[PDB]
Amino acid sequence: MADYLISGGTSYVPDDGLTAQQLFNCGDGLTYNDFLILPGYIDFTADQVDLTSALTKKITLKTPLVSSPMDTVTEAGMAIAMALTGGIGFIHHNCTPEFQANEVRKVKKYPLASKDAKKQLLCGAAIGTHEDDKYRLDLLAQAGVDVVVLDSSQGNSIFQINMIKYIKDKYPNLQVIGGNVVTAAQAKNLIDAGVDALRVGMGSGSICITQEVLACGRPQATAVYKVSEYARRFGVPVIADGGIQNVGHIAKALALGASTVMMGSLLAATTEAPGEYFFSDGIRLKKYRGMGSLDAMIKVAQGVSGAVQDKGSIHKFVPYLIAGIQHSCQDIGAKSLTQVRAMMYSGELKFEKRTSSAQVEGGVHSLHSYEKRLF
Amino acid sequence: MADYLISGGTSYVPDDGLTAQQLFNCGDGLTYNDFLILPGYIDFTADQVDLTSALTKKITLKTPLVSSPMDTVTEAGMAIAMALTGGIGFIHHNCTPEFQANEVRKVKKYPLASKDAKKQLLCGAAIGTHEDDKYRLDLLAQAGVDVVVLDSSQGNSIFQINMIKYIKDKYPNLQVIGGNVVTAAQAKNLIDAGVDALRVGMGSGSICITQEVLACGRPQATAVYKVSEYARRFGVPVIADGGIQNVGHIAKALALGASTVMMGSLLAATTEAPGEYFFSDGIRLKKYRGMGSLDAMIKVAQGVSGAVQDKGSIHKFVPYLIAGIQHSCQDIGAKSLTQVRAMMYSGELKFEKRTSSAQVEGGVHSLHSYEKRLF
Amino acid sequence: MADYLISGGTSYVPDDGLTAQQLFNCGDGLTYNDFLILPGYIDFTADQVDLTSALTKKITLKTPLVSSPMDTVTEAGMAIAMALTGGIGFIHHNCTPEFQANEVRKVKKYPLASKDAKKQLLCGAAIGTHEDDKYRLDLLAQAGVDVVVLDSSQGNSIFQINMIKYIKDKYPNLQVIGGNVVTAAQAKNLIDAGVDALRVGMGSGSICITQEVLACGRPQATAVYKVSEYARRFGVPVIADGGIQNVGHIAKALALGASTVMMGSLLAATTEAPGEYFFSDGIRLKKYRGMGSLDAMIKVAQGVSGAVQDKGSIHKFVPYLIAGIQHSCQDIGAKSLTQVRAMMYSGELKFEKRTSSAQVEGGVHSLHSYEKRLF
Amino acid sequence: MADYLISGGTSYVPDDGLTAQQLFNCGDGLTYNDFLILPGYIDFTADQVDLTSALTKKITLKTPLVSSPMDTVTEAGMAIAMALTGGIGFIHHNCTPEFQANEVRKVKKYPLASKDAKKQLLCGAAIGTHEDDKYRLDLLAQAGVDVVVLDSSQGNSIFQINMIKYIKDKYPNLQVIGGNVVTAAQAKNLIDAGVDALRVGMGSGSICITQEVLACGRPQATAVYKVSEYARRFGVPVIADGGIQNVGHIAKALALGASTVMMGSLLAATTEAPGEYFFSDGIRLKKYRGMGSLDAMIKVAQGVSGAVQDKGSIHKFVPYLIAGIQHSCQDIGAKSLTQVRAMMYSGELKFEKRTSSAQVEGGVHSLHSYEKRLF
Ligand SMILES: NC(=O)c1ccc[n+]([C@@H]2O[C@H](COP(=O)([O-])OP(=O)(O)OC[C@H]3O[C@@H](n4cnc5c(N)ncnc54)[C@H](O)[C@@H]3O)[C@@H](O)[C@H]2O)c1
Ligand SMILES: NC(=O)c1ccc[n+]([C@@H]2O[C@H](COP(=O)([O-])OP(=O)(O)OC[C@H]3O[C@@H](n4cnc5c(N)ncnc54)[C@H](O)[C@@H]3O)[C@@H](O)[C@H]2O)c1
Ligand SMILES: NC(=O)c1ccc[n+]([C@@H]2O[C@H](COP(=O)([O-])OP(=O)(O)OC[C@H]3O[C@@H](n4cnc5c(N)ncnc54)[C@H](O)[C@@H]3O)[C@@H](O)[C@H]2O)c1
Ligand SMILES: NC(=O)c1ccc[n+]([C@@H]2O[C@H](COP(=O)([O-])OP(=O)(O)OC[C@H]3O[C@@H](n4cnc5c(N)ncnc54)[C@H](O)[C@@H]3O)[C@@H](O)[C@H]2O)c1
Ligand SMILES: O=c1[nH]cnc2c1ncn2[C@@H]1O[C@H](COP(=O)(O)O)[C@@H](O)[C@H]1O
Ligand SMILES: O=c1[nH]cnc2c1ncn2[C@@H]1O[C@H](COP(=O)(O)O)[C@@H](O)[C@H]1O
Ligand SMILES: O=c1[nH]cnc2c1ncn2[C@@H]1O[C@H](COP(=O)(O)O)[C@@H](O)[C@H]1O
Ligand SMILES: O=c1[nH]cnc2c1ncn2[C@@H]1O[C@H](COP(=O)(O)O)[C@@H](O)[C@H]1O
Repeated sequence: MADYLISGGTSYVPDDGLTAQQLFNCGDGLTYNDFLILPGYIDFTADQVDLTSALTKKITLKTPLVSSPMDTVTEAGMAIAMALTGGIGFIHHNCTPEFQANEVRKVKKYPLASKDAKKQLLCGAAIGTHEDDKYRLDLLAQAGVDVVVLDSSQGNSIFQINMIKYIKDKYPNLQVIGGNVVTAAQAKNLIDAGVDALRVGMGSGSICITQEVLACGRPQATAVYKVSEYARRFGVPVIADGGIQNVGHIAKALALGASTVMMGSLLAATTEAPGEYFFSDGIRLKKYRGMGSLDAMIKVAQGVSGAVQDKGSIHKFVPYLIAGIQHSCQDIGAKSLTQVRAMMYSGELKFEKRTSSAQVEGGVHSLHSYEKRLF
Repeated sequence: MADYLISGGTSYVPDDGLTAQQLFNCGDGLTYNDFLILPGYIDFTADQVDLTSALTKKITLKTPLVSSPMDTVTEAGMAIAMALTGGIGFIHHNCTPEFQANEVRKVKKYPLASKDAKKQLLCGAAIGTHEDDKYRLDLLAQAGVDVVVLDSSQGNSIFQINMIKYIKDKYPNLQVIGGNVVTAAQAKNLIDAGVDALRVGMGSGSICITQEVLACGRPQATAVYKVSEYARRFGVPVIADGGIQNVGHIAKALALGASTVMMGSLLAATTEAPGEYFFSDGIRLKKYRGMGSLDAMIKVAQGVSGAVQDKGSIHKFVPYLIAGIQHSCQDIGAKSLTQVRAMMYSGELKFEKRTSSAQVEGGVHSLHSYEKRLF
Repeated sequence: MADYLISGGTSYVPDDGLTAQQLFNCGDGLTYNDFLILPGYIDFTADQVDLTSALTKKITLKTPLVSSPMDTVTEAGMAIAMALTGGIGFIHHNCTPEFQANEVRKVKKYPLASKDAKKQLLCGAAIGTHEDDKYRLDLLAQAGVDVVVLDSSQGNSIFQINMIKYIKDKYPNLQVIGGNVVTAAQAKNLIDAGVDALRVGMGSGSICITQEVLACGRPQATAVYKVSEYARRFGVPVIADGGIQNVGHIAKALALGASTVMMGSLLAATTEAPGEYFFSDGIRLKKYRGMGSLDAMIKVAQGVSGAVQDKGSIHKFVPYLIAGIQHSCQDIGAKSLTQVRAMMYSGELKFEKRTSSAQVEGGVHSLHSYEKRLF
Repeated sequence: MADYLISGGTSYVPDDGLTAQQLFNCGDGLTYNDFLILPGYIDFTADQVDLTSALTKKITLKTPLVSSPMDTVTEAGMAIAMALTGGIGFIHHNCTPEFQANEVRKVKKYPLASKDAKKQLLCGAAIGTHEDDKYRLDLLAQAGVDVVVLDSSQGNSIFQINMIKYIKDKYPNLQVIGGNVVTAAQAKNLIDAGVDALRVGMGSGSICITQEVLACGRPQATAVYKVSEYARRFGVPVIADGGIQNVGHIAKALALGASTVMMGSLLAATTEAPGEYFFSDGIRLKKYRGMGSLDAMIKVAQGVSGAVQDKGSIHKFVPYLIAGIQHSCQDIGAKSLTQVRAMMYSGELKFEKRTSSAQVEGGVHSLHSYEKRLF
């Protein structure tokens, strides 16, 4: 019959909205708040959405959530909690090598939990690009680390490329994550060096002043899309880092091509985060600082020291983030994050820009007073 | 003579401004505050403007105003007042089925008043898409409801399409309104299911945080235009829902293709609205909350609970909205809302964008102090 | 009901094709063969199409056809035949003033026939812009001429403007046609001088070499549209002159805003045209030359002398042109030429460009041999 | 009064057509036949147009016409005739140095005639860029040459720049013309070398096959405009060379920014041109060949050898070219070539493109047979 012979199973489907390709080809510098994802078709419940994601070329997680390698975010307690919730944590390196190795050992000696072949909790750690980081690399490797991230603001350098090749020659079994990068040109040199994943973001962090101090960086949404589009051609996953304020930001970063999301301030002031609580203005809060702030390190500061208010425990906050990601996937019409990215690259997923008035209308407005309770 | 033979009765009419088609084809996400309607020609007084409008394919109202189905906006008293003023009200469903049926019966047992063939006040009600909403549908039908709205944030789903077909097979006399939708693709599935009208808006409500929590939605002006343009091809009217803050917003929604306008916060803190008044900061106010807030309903909140200040009675506020709609129609040069939409689709009505500086100049500015009294 | 209240009587009407405004705003130089008129809706027979048209501000004709003022096209016999068929003829001026006055007197003393208040056939004549043309103007005025055309290749000059004001001061009853012009800038000076119509075309004539000799002119379709759009603002009709090869060209010139069409070679080699027939190559033909050729007049030639083959009598050829114009109007969906121009300016009439391959496909192609017979 | 105070003496002047800047910024490669010049306003007779033009920074001619330095175009007889008519001729160099010096001396020993301070006829000559051209330069300088052209297909070279500096150091009184160039980048190096004029054109000659053989060159109209726009910034005049087939081409080259026009085939087969006449096909003709053809000079030919038909004497042909240039200036509305270029750069002069159908309509068409006589 003609109902099938004209075009097999493909209904008319009216054209409305922009594809990611034409949204990010306007040359404008877009942030997460500058656009939205148009709704699709629903034929499943939100509990049937799969959040399985690739951290690297051969490391798979149950959820796309990762903890940032900072001295006010990730130590053994945070790493254990993130591994148990189905994600992972990267331990910071501004301590001594012996201390970081002991923290990794505490994580390895401990339903959706991320584990290895030996049934131990997965753990990651950060290192620098100086010659003394090779002794630190050896201690982290003997402690049983599974994945390592080369931590830098600008990762397209001779020092990082030399470090990547040294690790690949000495430890062929270790997964190496390069970064930070914000352009396809920077991503090419690191993929050719032999990295297993990429870290994306420059100046987008809540405690980062790099864009005002050094005049270098890029808006986070366009950087994630551009780097992910290039890295997809070689099977290399992208970690979206910096600028996440709510679960809607996480859903946007994943829909633009990222495979996992790394967060700082969102996980700051939680029970498992390093440092103790203190009171001010009648409310509880905890310290949060940038690794490039003068406190954390002739010297030019690229970060600030501050505080965020109490958030509870990650064993109660991560399941809320999971439920929000699944509800966002159900609204757009995809049964998994893999399907979301597949329909994004095929042009089936649609987007729309927002003006300043559109953002004002989208947020809470025109009320005398209100309470904003998330869960 | 040549004054008529060159072009019959069509004067030169200088070309200035943009048509709705070219305003909403720029791909930008426009809100009501982002544009204006250019003035036309006046040959009648504002008292001669007709506001007759279609709620559905076969339900007509004297005015285009509707009350939102919320537990802080519409119960029997609000529905009676809106029906008497020439509009209609949709009773909320977060109560028990027996209670909602009794509230509809109060409205049915009570110059521009919206009435049926039996001369009783018109009344509407909302239902969900779960299998137990069928017993609620039966009680609402026996109570004498005239029109029913399937209440959901994203209405392009298997559950809503199944519910629409069940209602059409069982109650061929009942009018069914689908929604919420913001794209022509979503509107097509519901029009093919057999709906009688569409509800448009997603994340534009004053108490809505859906765009920030789930990253899904669309700016209200472009969504209303795009859905109305598609729904006009099948004789299906559009109800504009969310983001109405003043009578200028109502006039813009009607001029972009909507046939009726739904409002929750504009009618909140009125005498007929549910809940009692209370004092704070030396002024009177009433509670107003989103149906997706934690108070109104593992759980992800999509709304907030708050309060708005006193507004008086709708028997004095609705005639003010009517007078403002008529004055706006006289300024643009149309004798009825039907004529406004006809000249909008023909390209005769013209529009212009506003920059941020244009919005600042358009509002009250450069005064030490002032009093803004509407009526 | 909603079928009328959404938009009164205006059906959806799918958008396809370009309006004249957007076709002639591309900046490209378009000729009649570069575009087509898209078909419309038919609710009448071709015999019900009215071809009434304005020659000037107060002279109306039954058909839009006019004879060019050339010594191989228009004398008393051609003027009588065009007047009897419902059009008009302009007598050439390269003869002596006494001869042209006698030729006008023959026309004045001779169903759709174009006549004056005294029931005599309407007649027109051409003059130059030199001081001796004032004595010629007086003889033509005493002979009873009704309309006069100032014949020049470039009519935006001090000499033509002085002549127009002299005629208006001396003969307030005489109609004056200015030209030739191809731009709105040239048209403004002549409309402000006080002309009653405009003549449009420069270098588009079949016997014209002005574009190759003087590098000045414009493609005929864009020139007619641009001049007619400006002249419409003052109630001044436009005569389309030069480049007409078939009835499809006549229909295009009228649809682009012209009120009448002037033709040379199309009416050449007819029985009523001046000069006798002669044989060559076994077929009959008649001489046709440009007024700027060396034969018709230190000296720079802007025209050529040649010949075209026999065409029969105009009493048999004009009714064929009338039937073709009416069939073209029926195909596009208009009951009169006035309606055609009214729907062209309103944007309801639609157009499409043609590539070189499109013109090859549109003409007769892929045959070994054929006979092309018009009527 | 308001008629002067609103905008002093500046009338409305409707905007229609393109400026040269926006015509040549489309990126398309345009030839003289691809566009036209729109008509302006006439307040003078064609006999009042001044054709005075600058050949170099300090050599002025009565007419803008120059003879090309070819062995079938310019020798003493042609140079004397062009000097007497108000232009100049450049003697070819494919002969011996002694012969070229004797031809220059014949010209120097002989109303609008181009002369020097000593009242002798102006004369020019061509040379190459090899070391042997320095002895030739000395002989030409002693013979009394006034201006010299460095003859090459591509003049942006180290050999030509060295030759220009040698001539400026040795003969500060001699005028030096560089070329050929078609881009502003090439023009900059020669203007910085110290040239007094530029020669523009590459592959546009009637006998030139450089574009098909070497794949290098540029369309002549865009090359003349682009080189003239840049050379105007330093007071350096441009000579337009190649592609001139009629007086309309001459008017276009002058209106696009050139100060003088150099022609080959247009002056070929004239009485004063070198070589004797011969008969073929029943008509008289003379040989014309490119300097890069195998006959005129391991070897790659860039020119062809052929013949063109008889043209009469230049003493009757140059006055025809002068009359045509003056008529073209009167049609566009300028009293001199200086005014034409001034209104071209100010945006007051307007242009329009031509499609292939527009060129077909602009030329002679739809005739059985005709004769095209120019004067
Ligand atoms: N946008 C961001 O992500 C961002 C920006 C700024 C800072 N930071 C944070 O601040 C910390 C510091 O960042 P960073 O980029 O300065 O780290 P880094 O180690 O790259 O900085 C040290 C500097 O020394 C140079 N250097 C590196 N290796 C070297 C070697 N082997 N020999 C000689 N010179 C060498 C580098 O050019 C670098 O600028 C990081 O831990 C990072 O988390 C982040
Ligand atoms: N933009 C908006 O208009 C908006 C957005 C969010 C919330 N709200 C308000 O909040 C309230 C809740 O909105 P909602 O969209 O969550 O309502 P809903 O009933 O659609 O939500 C329940 C969820 O369960 C699923 N579901 C629905 N029917 C089902 C069935 N038969 N079987 C299995 N699963 C089913 C749906 O996917 C839906 O997300 C509404 O009353 C609405 O007024 C409005
Ligand atoms: N595209 C065309 O329509 C076109 C082009 C060229 C020629 N022609 C035909 O050739 C004929 C000649 O055309 P034309 O434009 O040369 O006519 P014309 O009378 O304008 O030409 C005479 C020239 O003398 C000048 N002149 C005019 N009046 C003058 C006065 N009072 N004092 C001093 N100088 C004056 C004008 O500048 C004009 O160029 C026309 O009859 C026309 O039909 C037509
Ligand atoms: N578009 C044009 O105008 C064009 C194109 C091709 C040929 N022509 C004609 O053909 C003739 C030959 O043109 P041409 O450009 O080949 O002349 P030319 O003298 O530049 O050619 C000789 C070649 O030798 C090289 N050369 C030049 N001077 C040199 C030096 N001192 N030492 C070493 N090498 C040197 C150059 O690269 C050049 O390609 C010209 O007279 C010209 O009129 C014209
Ligand atoms: O000092 C700093 N300046 C700028 N960026 C930093 C600095 N320290 C850490 N970062 C980045 O900030 C991210 C955390 O950003 P957040 O989630 O917005 O709070 C980290 O993962 C790093 O990429
Ligand atoms: O909890 C919620 N979140 C988001 N939108 C909601 C929620 N509850 C109701 N809505 C919408 O908000 C509209 C009222 O918008 P308002 O008049 O601008 O305040 C209602 O008609 C619903 O479409
Ligand atoms: O010598 C001439 N050169 C250029 N155009 C001319 C000349 N003589 C007449 N014309 C124009 O040619 C038109 C006729 O063009 P045709 O209908 O294509 O044959 C006349 O009405 C004049 O506008
Ligand atoms: O052999 C050749 N090939 C290409 N161009 C040449 C050659 N010889 C001369 N030319 C150019 O041709 C111009 C003359 O072109 P014409 O006026 O179209 O015939 C000369 O002034 C040179 O710039």
